[PDB]
Amino acid sequence: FVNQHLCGSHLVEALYLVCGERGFFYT
Amino acid sequence: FVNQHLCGSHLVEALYLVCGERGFFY
Amino acid sequence: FVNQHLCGSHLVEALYLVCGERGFFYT
Amino acid sequence: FVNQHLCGSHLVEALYLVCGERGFFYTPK
Amino acid sequence: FVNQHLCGSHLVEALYLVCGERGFFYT
Amino acid sequence: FVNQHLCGSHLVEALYLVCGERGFFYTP
Amino acid sequence: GIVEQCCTSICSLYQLENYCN
Amino acid sequence: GIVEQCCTSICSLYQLENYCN
Amino acid sequence: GIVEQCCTSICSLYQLENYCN
Amino acid sequence: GIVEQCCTSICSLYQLENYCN
Amino acid sequence: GIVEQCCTSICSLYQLENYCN
Amino acid sequence: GIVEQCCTSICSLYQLENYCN
Ligand SMILES: [Cl-]
Ligand SMILES: [Cl-]
Ligand SMILES: [Zn+2]
Ligand SMILES: [Zn+2]
Repeated sequence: FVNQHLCGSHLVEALYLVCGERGFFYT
Repeated sequence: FVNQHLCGSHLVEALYLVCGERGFFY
Repeated sequence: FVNQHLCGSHLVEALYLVCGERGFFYT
Repeated sequence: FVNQHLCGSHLVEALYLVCGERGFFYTPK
Repeated sequence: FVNQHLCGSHLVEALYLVCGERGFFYT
Repeated sequence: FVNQHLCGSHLVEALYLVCGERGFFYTP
Repeated sequence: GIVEQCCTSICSLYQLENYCN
Repeated sequence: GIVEQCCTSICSLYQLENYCN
Repeated sequence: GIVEQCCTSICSLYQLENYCN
Repeated sequence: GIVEQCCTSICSLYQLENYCN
Repeated sequence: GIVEQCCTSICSLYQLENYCN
Repeated sequence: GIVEQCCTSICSLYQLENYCN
């Protein structure tokens, strides 16, 4: 529901930083 | 370049919203 | 309620992208 | 450039926090 | 602990705005 | 300077994540 | 209003757009 | 207006408050 | 501390300023 | 790339959708 | 996925890094 | 400080770590 939706926005920002040049794909 | 870095952070956030269940490529 | 507050932060950011030059009120 | 575009996202966030319950005026034109 | 984590993320943003040149410690 | 302000907002968000329970320090 | 609609369920871009000026 | 004003130079908390309802 | 004070009931920017350096 | 497209000028949400999925 | 995994309990940096390329 | 070291050239995760307690 929305809790997971709001949390997912912070997760993709976290992956953006953590993953660096190698990147991630979300979903 | 930090400018590109900060742009990308915002693009990730925008694609998360726009793409929904499809997910996206960064 | 903080959970509503935090949702508001996200809704303002999403309305900013969705609404573009027409803007929006968040009250 | 997209500077103002990125800035504006932070700016609405700041207005949201600053203004509290009464909200804010945001008609960019 | 995820809710307190997400609240902290928003608190850090808020403290960065209100504290200005003073800064703050979030720990 | 606006760009420094915006970069710092991102930096403190990044420190919040990276530093975990230790937290971070931040004095302009 | 927008909190009932969008904070307890996810709103799409189109739903959010209803709230634009 | 607001983006031009506060995104060309930083707005203080007082200047941001100008935009509250 | 700040979590106790601010993560279930909203703190204004004004109550948050307590936590500045 | 997305960076030349959307970091040098503003991409619409329609333009961003190119980059889903 | 990551949302189920890392929104139901907190992921460490090392757990987040599992979802990198 | 961090803004001077990390606002022109990108700081990696490991560089950001230098600013943890
Ligand atoms: Cl949140
Ligand atoms: Cl930015
Ligand atoms: Zn959030
Ligand atoms: Zn930004």
